[PDB]
Amino acid sequence: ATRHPYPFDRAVPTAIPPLYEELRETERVAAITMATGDPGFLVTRYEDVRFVLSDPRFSVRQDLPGAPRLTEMTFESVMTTDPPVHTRLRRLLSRDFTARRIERMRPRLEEIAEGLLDEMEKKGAPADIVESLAVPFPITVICELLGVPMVDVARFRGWADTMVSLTGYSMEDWTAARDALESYLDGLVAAKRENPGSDLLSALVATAAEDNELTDHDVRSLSLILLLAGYEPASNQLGSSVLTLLRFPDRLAELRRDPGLLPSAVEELMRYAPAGDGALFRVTLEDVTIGDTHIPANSAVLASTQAANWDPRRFDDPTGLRLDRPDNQHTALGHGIHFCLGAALARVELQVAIGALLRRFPRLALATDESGLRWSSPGSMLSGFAEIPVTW
Ligand code: HEM
Repeated sequence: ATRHPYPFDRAVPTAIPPLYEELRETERVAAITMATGDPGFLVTRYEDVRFVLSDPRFSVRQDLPGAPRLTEMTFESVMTTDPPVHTRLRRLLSRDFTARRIERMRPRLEEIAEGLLDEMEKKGAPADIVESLAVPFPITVICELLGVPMVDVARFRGWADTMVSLTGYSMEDWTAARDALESYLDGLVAAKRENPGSDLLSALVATAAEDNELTDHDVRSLSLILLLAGYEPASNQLGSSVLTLLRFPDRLAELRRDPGLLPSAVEELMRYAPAGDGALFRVTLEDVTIGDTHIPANSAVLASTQAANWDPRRFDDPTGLRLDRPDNQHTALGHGIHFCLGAALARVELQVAIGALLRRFPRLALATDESGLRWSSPGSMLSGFAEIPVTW
């Protein structure tokens, strides 16, 4: 079997990279060469993707000695570790992120989304869904939640867009963004201790004051990951989901005439449209066998949620769009102990923004032809479209 260059490319910007599907149909565990040159393995089938993401012999750590590297661009993510430390940090954050807790945020989220739609109507059609909605909505939600002041949202956006671009920026430019953001965050931690607010970063800081094993540096790392993860995938997801509905107008119509379909339609939209083309990264802590493939300890094993969510072994007519698809346990939010901390938040965000968008614009339509669309970051873990021009 050949060794394939990773990451993979899209042919047509609206469909996931075809090599994912080719491998999924032909090779249970594929051989790859990552962007650093190091060799890795790749699973694409639904059951294998779940397995790799959940099994305790697979580490999320990217700092294991002698282990192959996905990238050379790294940042310290205290939460991106294995247990028992991971479990402690999870226990630290997870109460604030249940469905019940997030549900309290729904009315505020409605206000934010309604305002952004108001702005859209004020500049008139056509509008770019990305800049008008997909970016400001989750970036505002996550900044308010964590306690970042509105006046620093633009700078944060710059740093964040830089850090999640695993390609297209040099070491120096990338590292500058990383250091700028961390430094900003140490400053914010400071300010939050100095003058507490009703936000989450305050509570974290207060907690750290009383716990000498929970450093300000830890809180900084947590806030960093919460900002990146809280803004980027959601931003990509909201736009691609909107685009997807516009590409399936009968489904769009169905959804506008029955808002009860909104929660399940959001799950399907995450299954159909990935927030990026990067496969999730693991490293083996011991020897593991998957089928005929014997994977030695300290090997890189990548798991494609994109391929898995289109796996016809698990989903009927996977290239189709079913708003109330039964048994829709897609992998877009991960699986196991690292399952997305912001699952409920992402769900509510998507439901609110899409529902509002649809209420406002009963004749919403793509202002362009699909052939005009472009895929923004082919070499990065996360990616959306350059623009999504709409009219109403
Ligand atoms: C407000 C929105 C979000 C927040 C606050 C958030 C936060 C986080 C955090 C902190 C983690 C690390 C969890 C851990 O290691 O224990 C995580 C994991 C993850 N998130 Fe989210 N996230 C958000 C939205 C999204 C969206 C929209 C997607 C995809 C469409 C997504 C996909 C994932 C996946 C796949 C993982 C697992 C990573 C892995 O298994 O290696 N997240 N999220």
